[PDB]
Amino acid sequence: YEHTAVMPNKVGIPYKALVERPGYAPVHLQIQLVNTRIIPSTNLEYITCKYKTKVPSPVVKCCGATQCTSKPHPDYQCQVFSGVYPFMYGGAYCFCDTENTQMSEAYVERSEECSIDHAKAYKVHTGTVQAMVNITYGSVSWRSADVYVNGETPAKIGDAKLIIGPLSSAWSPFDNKVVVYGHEVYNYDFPEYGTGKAGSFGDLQSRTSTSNDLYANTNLKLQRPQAGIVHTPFTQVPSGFERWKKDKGAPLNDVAPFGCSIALEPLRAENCAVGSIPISIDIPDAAFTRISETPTVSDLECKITECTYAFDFGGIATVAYKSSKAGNCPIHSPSGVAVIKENDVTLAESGSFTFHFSTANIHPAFKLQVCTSAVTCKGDCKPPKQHTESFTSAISATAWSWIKVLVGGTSAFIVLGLIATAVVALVLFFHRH
Amino acid sequence: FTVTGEGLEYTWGNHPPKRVWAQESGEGNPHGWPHEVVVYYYNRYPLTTIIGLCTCVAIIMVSCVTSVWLLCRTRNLCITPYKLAPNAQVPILLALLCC
Repeated sequence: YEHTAVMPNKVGIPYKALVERPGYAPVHLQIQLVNTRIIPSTNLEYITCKYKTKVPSPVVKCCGATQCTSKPHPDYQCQVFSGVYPFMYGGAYCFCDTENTQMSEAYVERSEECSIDHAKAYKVHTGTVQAMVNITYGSVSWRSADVYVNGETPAKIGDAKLIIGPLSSAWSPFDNKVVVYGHEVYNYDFPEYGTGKAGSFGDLQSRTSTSNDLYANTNLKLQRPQAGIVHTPFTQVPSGFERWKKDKGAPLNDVAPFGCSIALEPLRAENCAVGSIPISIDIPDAAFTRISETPTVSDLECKITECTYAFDFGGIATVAYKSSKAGNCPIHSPSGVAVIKENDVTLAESGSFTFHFSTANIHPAFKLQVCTSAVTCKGDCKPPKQHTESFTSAISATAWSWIKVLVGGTSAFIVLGLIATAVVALVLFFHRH
Repeated sequence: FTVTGEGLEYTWGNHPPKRVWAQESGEGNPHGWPHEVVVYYYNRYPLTTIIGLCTCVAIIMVSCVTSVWLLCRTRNLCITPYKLAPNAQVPILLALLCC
C-alpha cells in the first residue's frame, strides 16, 4: 500500500502521517528531513594570485654598443642606455670611454606562493538537488537514507519505497558568475576573460593551475640607472589582487536570504528552506493487521486542563475512556490548528490518560482521532506567554468576534430597516388611487 | 537589534555564530474593556495591527455615514405623504401627530 501528500520544507520539524487501509488497523508513519543540499553545475575559468618580477643579469661593454631584441615572454621588456662609465669593487670599472651599453631586461611570472592562495572564477548553472531523510513507521525503528529530488527516482529505505520532489520553487542563491577564495564565495559578478585592468582584479590570469600563459598586463616600466652603478631600476603598478583582498565586500555566507549556509567542496547551499514538497511513499503490506484484532474504542471524553500558546509544547489535556480490551494504538490530529506532541499511547480497560500539544490560537478547536474513533476537544481560551504553528488570521478572540458581529449586524439592521421604510412609504401612494 | 518571528542570528569575533528566535511577547491583554483589548490588538502585530485599525475605523465610519444618508432619504420619503397635511382633513393616527 502507498500514500501521498505534500510536506512543508523545513529541516527540523518532523512530519507525522496516519495511513488508512480499509479492513485493517491504521498505521502512522514519521518522516523527518535532515538536509537540503542544492548543488549547481559549474566549470572553471581561470585562477589568479600575486605576481613577481624577475630580472636576468644585464650586460654592458667597455666600448661600442649593442641592441636588444624582443622575446616571446609575458610583458617582456628590454632597452638600452648610453654613457654608463660604471663602477665595481676595487675594479677598473669596465670603462675607458663612452660606454653606451645597458640591457636592463624585465620579466614577469607567477609567484612561488601562488600554489596555496588563489582566487578562482566560475560559471554556474542549475545543477541537481538532493537530501537525506530519517524514517520510522509502525514499529520499525529509525532508518536513514539519502535520495535525489525529482518525481522519478525511487530509493528504498528498509522495506519502503520513496518518490519525492520536484521542489515547489526554482529559487537559488547563486548568480551566473561567482568567485571562490579561501573558505567562502562572493557574487563578484564581473570577472574578466582575457583583458586585465593594470592591477584592479585581473593582472595575472593563468588559464589553468599550471598553464604557461598569463594574458594580462602590469604596466611595467623601466628606468635609467644613475651614478654608474650596476643595477636595473624599474617601476610598476602594485598588484590589484592585494587591493581586492583588502576591500572584499560582504561574503555570500552572511547575505544569503532564507537563512542557509554555504559549504565549500561541492558548493553545497545547504538547508535553504523554501516551499513544499510532494511526497509519495509505499509501505509493505506485511505491516498491517486485521481490523478485528484491535481494541474497539468508545465512550470518549476529552478535557482540556491547561494550555498557553508558545513555541514549545505548552498545552496539556486529559481524556476519559471506556475500553474493549487492553492494547496500544496511535493518536493523531488530522487538522492543522494544533500539533500533537505524542504519537501513540497505550490503553487499559476503562481508559483515562493525557498527553501534550502545542498550538497557536487563543481558542484551540482541534479535533483528534484515536484508534479508529473520532473526538472533538474544543478546549478553551489560553493565556498568552521555532516550532510548528499556523498563524492564519485565526486569532480573532471571543471579544473580537463579539464586537465584529455586533457592528456588522447593526449596520445591516439599520440599512435594511431604511430600505423597508422606503417601500412602506411608496405603497401608500400606490394605494391612493 | 529588531528581532521578529523569523528569528535573527549574529556572530562576534572568533566566537561561533548564534541564533535567537525572539517572539511570544504579549504586551496588553485581549479581555476586558474595549481600550485594553484594543491596545493588545495594537501591540501584537507592530504595524499590520495599526493599518488594520485605520482600515476598520474608515470602513465603520463610511458605513455609518451611508446609513445616516439612507436615514435622511427615508425620512424625506416619510415626509412626502404629508402632502395631505395642508388639506385640513381627518387625522391619520400614525407615528406623527395630527390634531
